[PDB]
Amino acid sequence: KVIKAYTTVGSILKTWTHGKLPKLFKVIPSLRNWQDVIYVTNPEEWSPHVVYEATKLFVSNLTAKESQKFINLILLERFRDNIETSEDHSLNYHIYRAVKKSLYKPSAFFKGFLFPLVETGCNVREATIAGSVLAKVSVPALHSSAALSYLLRLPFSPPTTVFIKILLDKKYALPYQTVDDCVYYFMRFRIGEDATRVLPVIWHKAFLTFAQRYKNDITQDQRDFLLETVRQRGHKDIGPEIRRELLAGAS
Amino acid sequence: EDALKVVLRTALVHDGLARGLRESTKALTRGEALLVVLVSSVTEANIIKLVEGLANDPENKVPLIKVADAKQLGEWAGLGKIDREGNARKVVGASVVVVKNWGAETDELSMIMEHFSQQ
Amino acid sequence: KKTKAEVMKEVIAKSKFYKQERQKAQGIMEDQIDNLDDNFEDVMSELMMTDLDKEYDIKVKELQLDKRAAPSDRTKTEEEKNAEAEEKKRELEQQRLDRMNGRTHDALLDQVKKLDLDDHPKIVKNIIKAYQPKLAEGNKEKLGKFTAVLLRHIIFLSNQNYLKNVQSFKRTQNALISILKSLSEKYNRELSEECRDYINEMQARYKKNHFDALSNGDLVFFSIIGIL
RNA sequence: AGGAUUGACAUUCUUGAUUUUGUGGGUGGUGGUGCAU
Repeated sequence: KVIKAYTTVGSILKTWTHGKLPKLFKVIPSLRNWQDVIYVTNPEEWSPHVVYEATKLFVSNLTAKESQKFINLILLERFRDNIETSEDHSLNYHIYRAVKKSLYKPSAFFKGFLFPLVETGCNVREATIAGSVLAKVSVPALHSSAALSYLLRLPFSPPTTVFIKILLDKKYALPYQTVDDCVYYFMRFRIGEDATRVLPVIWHKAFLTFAQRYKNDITQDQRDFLLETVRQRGHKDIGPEIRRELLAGAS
Repeated sequence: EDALKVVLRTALVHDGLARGLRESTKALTRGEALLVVLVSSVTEANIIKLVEGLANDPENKVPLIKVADAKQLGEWAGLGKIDREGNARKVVGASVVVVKNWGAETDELSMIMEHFSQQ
Repeated sequence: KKTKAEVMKEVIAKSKFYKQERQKAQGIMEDQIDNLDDNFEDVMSELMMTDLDKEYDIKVKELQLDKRAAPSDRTKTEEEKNAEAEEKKRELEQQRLDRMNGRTHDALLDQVKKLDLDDHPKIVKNIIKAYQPKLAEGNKEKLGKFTAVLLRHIIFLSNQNYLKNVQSFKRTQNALISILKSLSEKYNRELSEECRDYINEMQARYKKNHFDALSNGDLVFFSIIGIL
């Protein structure tokens, strides 16, 4: 039996304004019953300031097991509940900065919050919101290459594709697993889903902002099948720019 | 060197890398340290009293025929960004690697078994 | 009535917020001191003592195993690149009209490249520049120093002897002034001090001697500062 | 790791490459207005 001031913790931290933090709740990384007693807090009661400080301390105490302990049962769900209460689809600024401070540690972020966002109830609006808060702040380069590999292996959905679109306008320096990833993306989008799914201007801007300058380690057969991408999926945005990138392409 | 590469791949499955002096002595006083690759004669006999003392204590603890080179260990291993993948970065990182949780994958790891079979 | 109603509503509501803030702070001190060092009584009762993850770690291992790069930051069209060049052209024109209205320590460069006659200086100095700026994590005074001594080197070379290879000296000093201008288009604040110091000393040179303290390297000093 | 950065029990400890500094450079999307809602 815990000392039973967690009810008092929720009582203040529902109507917090500004000031300080509880010290048991601060040293709770180094007390072994932290999740078993945060169930006793039963924290459906919540505030922006305490969300900020709580995810600060949880990324401070974030590994794989702690990610599955807290963030995969209630935290992304509280993100989801607040964007289902925000009637303009207007997420709040403190909750934004809580997600930016969540994106600090890349150690368990994948299975932490990147997997179950596409799992249940995913719209393209919240997909672009999550992609843009990825585009604001720091991202791990090689872990994001790994992310691009498994998210392109993951099945086709416009939320996954707009995550790849924003993370491709992140403007990396392309490695070899990624260029093989994009060419077997082209082996994915062939005739295939070309009779089962339609890809308008959004996917056209995907390979258009790809083929802006993402061309550097590309074989002449790969130049051929990007020209065949253009030949089949001709939109109006194919002629001078993709011809120009074919002319200025390299080995 | 292929055994070092496949045990590096095993540590890249596990990824709980506590490659430090205080975490190493905590794993020394607890029952977790089983494969530590640590260079012996570098800095005025810094660690070789207690790690070799608890090595000669009756546990196996030594799958070591020769300690890997400290200049290239951690930067042929996994540490950092892309970090000069084709530019051959051999700068000193941690240079001490521990393999955790019984250190054994499936049947293609008989070479580490015959490594810590003998002394 | 509107003004007093708004002021009374805002004052009573700020007083409500002040009561909530002060009550929250007092309760925060009470709960913190009541469960901080007192939950070491309940820290004696009870204690609590990878498929897609490994696929992600395998892909991150392959990314750490081999990587490459992308060219330079953008891709630009012909007419858009011409528009940017035209903006730079008109910028330089109007700024010029508004202006018109209103490894090298003076011997280390020669002691380094003092083996061959004419061609080794160009390639070795371009390699010195591209070897300083590549791994230059702080090398700015080194940059300024070799710009200074390449100035001094063309000074004490352009009037030693050109009665040897005139065509080879012609192409190597055309190369030296062209590489000089293309790099010192960006670095004036180390170059100009040494130009002013050469002015400052050659004035004393002409003060001392009637004519025989004027080199003919002074002429190419005038021409390369006039082209810079 | 022969020590970067994260949790500080105020000076001394429970993290671990997300670093770090330079050398560069992209603007910053939590937007409305005409369409079949």
